[PDB]
Amino acid sequence: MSTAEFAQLLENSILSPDQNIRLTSETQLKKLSNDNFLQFAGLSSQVLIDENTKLEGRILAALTLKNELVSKDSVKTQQFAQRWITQVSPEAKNQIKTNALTALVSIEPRIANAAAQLIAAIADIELPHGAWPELMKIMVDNTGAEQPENVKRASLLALGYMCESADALVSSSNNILIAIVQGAQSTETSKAVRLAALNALADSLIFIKNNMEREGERNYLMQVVCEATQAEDIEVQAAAFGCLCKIMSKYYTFMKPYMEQALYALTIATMKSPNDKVASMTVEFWSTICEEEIDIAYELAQFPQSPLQSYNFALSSIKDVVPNLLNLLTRQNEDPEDDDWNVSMSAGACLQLFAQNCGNHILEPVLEFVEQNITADNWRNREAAVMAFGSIMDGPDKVQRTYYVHQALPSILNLMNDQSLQVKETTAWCIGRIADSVAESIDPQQHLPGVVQACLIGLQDHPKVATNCSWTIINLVEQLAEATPSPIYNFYPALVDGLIGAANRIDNEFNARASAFSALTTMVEYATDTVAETSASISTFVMDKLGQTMSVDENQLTLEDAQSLQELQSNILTVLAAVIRKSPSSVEPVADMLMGLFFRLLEKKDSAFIEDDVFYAISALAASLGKGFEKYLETFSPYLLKALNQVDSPVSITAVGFIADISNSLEEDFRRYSDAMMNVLAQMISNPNARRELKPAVLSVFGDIASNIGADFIPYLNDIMALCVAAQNTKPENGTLEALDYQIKVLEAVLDAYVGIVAGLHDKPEALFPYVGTIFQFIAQVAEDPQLYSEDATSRAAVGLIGDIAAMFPDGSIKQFYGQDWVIDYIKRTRSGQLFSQATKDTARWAREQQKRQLSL
Amino acid sequence: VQFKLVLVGDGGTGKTTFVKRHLTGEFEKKYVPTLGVEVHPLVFHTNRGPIKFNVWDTAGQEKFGGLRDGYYIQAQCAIIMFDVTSRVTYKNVPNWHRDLVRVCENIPIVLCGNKVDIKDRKVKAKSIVFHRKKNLQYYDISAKSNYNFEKPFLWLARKLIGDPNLEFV
Ligand SMILES: Nc1nc2c(ncn2[C@@H]2O[C@H](COP(=O)(O)OP(=O)(O)OP(=O)(O)O)[C@@H](O)[C@H]2O)c(=O)[nH]1
Ligand SMILES: [Mg+2]
Repeated sequence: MSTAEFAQLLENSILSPDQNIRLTSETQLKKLSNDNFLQFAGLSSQVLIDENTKLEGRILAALTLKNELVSKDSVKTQQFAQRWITQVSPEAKNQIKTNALTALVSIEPRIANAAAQLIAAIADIELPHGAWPELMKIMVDNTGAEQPENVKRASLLALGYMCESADALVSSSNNILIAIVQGAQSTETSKAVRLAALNALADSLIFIKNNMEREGERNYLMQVVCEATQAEDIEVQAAAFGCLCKIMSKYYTFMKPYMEQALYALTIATMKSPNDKVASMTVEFWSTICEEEIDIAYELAQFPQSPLQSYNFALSSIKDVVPNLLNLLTRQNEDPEDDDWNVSMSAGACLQLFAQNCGNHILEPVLEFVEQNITADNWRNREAAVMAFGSIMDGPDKVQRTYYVHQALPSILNLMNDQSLQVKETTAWCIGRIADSVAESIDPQQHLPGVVQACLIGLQDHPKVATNCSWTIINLVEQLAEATPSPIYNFYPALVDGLIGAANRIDNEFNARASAFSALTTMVEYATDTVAETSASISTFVMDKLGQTMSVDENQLTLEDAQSLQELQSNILTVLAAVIRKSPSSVEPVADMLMGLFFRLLEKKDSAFIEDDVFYAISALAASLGKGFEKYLETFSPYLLKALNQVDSPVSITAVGFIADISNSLEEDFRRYSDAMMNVLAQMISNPNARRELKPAVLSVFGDIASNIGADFIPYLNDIMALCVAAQNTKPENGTLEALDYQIKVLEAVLDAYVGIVAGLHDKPEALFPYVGTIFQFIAQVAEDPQLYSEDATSRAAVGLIGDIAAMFPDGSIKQFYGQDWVIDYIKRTRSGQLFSQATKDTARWAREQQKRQLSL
Repeated sequence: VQFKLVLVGDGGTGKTTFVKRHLTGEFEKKYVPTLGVEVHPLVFHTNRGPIKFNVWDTAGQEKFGGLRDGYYIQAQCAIIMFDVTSRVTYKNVPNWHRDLVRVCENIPIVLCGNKVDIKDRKVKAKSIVFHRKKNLQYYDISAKSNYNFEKPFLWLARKLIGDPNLEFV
């Protein structure tokens, strides 16, 4: 194959506007890789350095050869390693390598970058076997100061990648570290080279551990990275802080001296910087510090002997750092609806970490700030204050938080009347941070009313504000209703009323509508009898609303308009599902409404988005109505089969569940729908796409059906006996946790099936007769395996089968089973000790007596 | 005015679902692994005329990687998606970011935590800290409930066009 023809495939793979060309070209490249890897590799290396090929094709040449050399999968990596070693001729190896090194020094940086990636990939394969010994010297020599900017840059880059994926390299580590750090020191190297070095150091941090664990090398390295923080170039600073963060994460242990001697002072200074990017960089450093100190606290709690110890950098710095962080909270975006992440948001995150890490020690500086800005001229100050307060609602102990919440709440609640949108937005959030973390700090008689009033104001305000109030109401209802004398219900009508107002918003701008529906869902989740009239107002509202959305089907408006509508119908269904899973009392009277609406929903096109939700909702409604659901079963049947057949989806499992319930609520009348269900159920389990969870669900539902359906199950009896005989002889997939607990789940579901079958066929012994041996064989496994027999319920079932089966064959047709030793011995084990409850022992008595009659026939 | 957008993330996180919805309004229920990449143009009719994202919907499964980071060539922006229901899909976010920026030097990237409609999140807002470390934009998203449906594209369009006041409606 020509190098030019190969180059055209590569260009076509990503540059062709024709999708069929792209697919074809990628396919042709792939088979060339499989059939003649030697040639593929070689040609790839040539297009890389081919001046006639477009950038994209040359870059792609390097990357895809690399993707045939190294891999995320650990078996593929060994396969690829071996292929390169055995299939590529020594002549081609040198040819490829030489091309890569040339490409690495290209004046076009994106080519050198890709060449850097390919070089690293080849080094992963060859360096562990002491091959490509020339490489280190090349790589280090390209880092020489006299070398041109590009040659140094891509080489440092290549060194980075090389170390990062690494498995000479080790004995060359000093030379690497020096070469990397060299390229970053000296103010007067190129920005790009200095950048490339700092990033190469980052990628290499784990692989230079032994270097980092030497005062000499570590100090040098740390000198350079610290200097780089004080670069005039912003990106170089960002790279430097980037390394500092990683170093703090990786090598916290060694950081105290550098903190004490330099970093402590450098990072206080830069935290003040009037440039937001700079202050951001350094805030992150301190967040990292807090994160690693917080994780240390967890680690000591679970390993109190650990030789690791916190240096308390945060704690020691609160006097300097926290005030400077609080100062950065007043650098918000003027534009109330910017939402772009900035240094103030970074500062807030860092303060929360400071709270969580220093606990109570955070209180003094923050409360001094809050009290002093909570009613200041500037909105920025007012907002920073309520921000600050909410940021410390997690970390300090319950006593402190309660005390200061109690003290500051009147001022906070009062800020809902502010002219500033940002202040109100953050104020509403602050309320929810109080609720979510210290609900019992809000006395029901003297605080909770002021809170509710603040939320109801905010639901009528700008949508950004109303969104937060909804989430805050959710928090309130969650952390309050868990207290036995819950005072929230006293306010349910006021809250449900204001929430509906928000749910009736013209649109869902800034999620104010979707928020409100989520709140309504929660209000319903935590409803009690006391609040039925208001819980009923919810279902009445959303049913009306759902019907309303259905008036105009989607294929009338723009895509955009349809998706906004479908979001609203999804929002409504969340509430409607929760109402049915709590108080069907308020929708049983309009059962036809819901079903009417649900059937309409499932009728129309483009329903796939709600189908499962509606199915889940119907199921739960059906559970309530019991026999009351039969009048729908007809028209619901298509959708039930639709759901059962989706064996890869969880919806099939609740479909199995739905059958369990209607088979049990109806009984002998299920016979009318029995066959169509079973024709599907008998297939499901042997479908190559069936989930794991499906099998035991189905195995057990055969039990349900058989017991309710009786003689009508017989046509399917043999087919089901095959399925749970194969199942009972199935060993664990491996030896792990789930392996056996699933296998037991299967075995318990086989037991459900036989129990249900024996129950169902009480009147029809002739039909069961051929399977007595099969069942007694399963009972042998129960008697054998402790995971089965030691479970009280499983044994009582097993030993109950022994008895019930005997009661069906009073002519000695099966008496040969009752004379076996294991059976006499199994009945005996079940009447012994405590393990087995009284109910089990009394069933074992029944089985013992039935078994004695068999022998005396 | 058009831009190449590469969409990446662990398999089954909802990348194709997200895109197909934006494309046609259809919510795909079945999970069918993407084979290499599906390229589809998305147009948004903004207040400053139409903007077009040529979306490269890449495969998440190693088996079906295709050209893999070969698809990032010339990408002008990206979406990293993870599944909020699956801790491992967030654990791999840093890898997706790395493999991106090694090919696309300096581009705007949005991080999306999909499936927020599902009841019990396994990756709460507390754990989501990567946007913060690498100055990216993060959104909770749900390709099913259409939560923040248009946000990732709105943010990218603004940064790409360089106009903070760009609107979709
Ligand atoms: N509940 C819920 N399910 C979702 C959501 N988004 C996607 N899904 C489902 O998740 C599954 C994954 O869909 P895909 O889009 O094919 O996943 P993918 O990321 O494209 O996978 P790959 O092509 O292998 O990378 C599908 O079954 C979707 O129906 C969501 O927001 N909520
Ligand atoms: Mg896909």
